[PDB]
Amino acid sequence: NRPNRLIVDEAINEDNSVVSLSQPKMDELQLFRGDTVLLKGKKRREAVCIVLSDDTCSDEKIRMNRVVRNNLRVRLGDVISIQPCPDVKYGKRIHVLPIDDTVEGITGNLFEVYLKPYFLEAYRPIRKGDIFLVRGGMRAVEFKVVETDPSPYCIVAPDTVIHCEGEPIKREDEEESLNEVGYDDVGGCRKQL
Amino acid sequence: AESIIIRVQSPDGVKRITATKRETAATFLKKVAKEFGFQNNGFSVYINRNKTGEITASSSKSLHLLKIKHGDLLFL
Repeated sequence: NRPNRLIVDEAINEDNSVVSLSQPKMDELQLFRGDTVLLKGKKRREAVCIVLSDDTCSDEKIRMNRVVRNNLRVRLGDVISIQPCPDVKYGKRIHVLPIDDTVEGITGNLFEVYLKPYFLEAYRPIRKGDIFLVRGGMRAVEFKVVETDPSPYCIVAPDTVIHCEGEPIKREDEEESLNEVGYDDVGGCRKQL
Repeated sequence: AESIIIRVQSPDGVKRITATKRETAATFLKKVAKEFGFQNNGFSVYINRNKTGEITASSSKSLHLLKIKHGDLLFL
């Protein structure tokens, strides 16, 4: 019934660009270690992430973070399609912009402070229209990928000069804020959920 | 079944390199020595990110210590 189709579930890893799958399933799909897999969701939108082996993962389920899930337009109990990328390319152009609500009260240069350390030596896959959260930088800032050199997705090339215009963008209605209180905002209470 | 679809992360892109079912580092070093024209005593094999950390800070052993999988992606 197509082994590339699995039911999306929650992930134990808070990695915004990583998914978890069972070893047996990884063998069925012929996946390597840090391979770049393409996840096709709903509304004809696909996302790219790295697959990790997890024993806590079912045989018909795939674990992923909230960001990728929402950006895949899928919800809990939905089915997505996973396929290893046979041909990928480096982003010879990176156009990212900060959100208007995430720049309230601040001013100056965010390029050399945020839109650089998250790209340099990062080597992460991104798609046009994806939103990533920078937690490793004092404050958790949300950044949206406007576009890249290769459409509609590519891998972050640290050798490429990232370009961030000095004009914040507005947030869409279907795009929630990572400042929202999720399950990761609850501590201690595990079995209470 | 086993499928050798290993891909290498090059500055241009991540494509499927010409690899066989079995081959050693010397075999791969010889490939890049002709394809890219690199030298066996220059080309360094890395299977992880942290490109900036590769500068001196990366003194790890690419031997059985790190444990390379059958198709580990080379982050270049």
